[PDB]
Amino acid sequence: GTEKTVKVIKDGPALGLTISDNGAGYAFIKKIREDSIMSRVANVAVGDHIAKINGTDLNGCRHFEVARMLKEIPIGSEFTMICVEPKKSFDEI
Repeated sequence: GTEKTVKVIKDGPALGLTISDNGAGYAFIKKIREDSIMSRVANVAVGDHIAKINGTDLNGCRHFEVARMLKEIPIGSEFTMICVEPKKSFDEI
């Protein structure tokens, strides 16, 4: 899948993400709340898998572990997140 670097300022206590996992692989973004920090990030989308946060490998991690890592980031801090897009249909025209 297409790998993307997301660099974000956590300016308040909530990023706007809903994340889940299916019991294996990576946690993924299930929802991005309208008018949120993450809705304003140009290159993150519903369906993306969260591969790393701040260089930490999150392969195999449950959504509660990934969520804890995002929640713990102090307000006012920048953070980086590596997201991987799933392979879905498209058209070239």
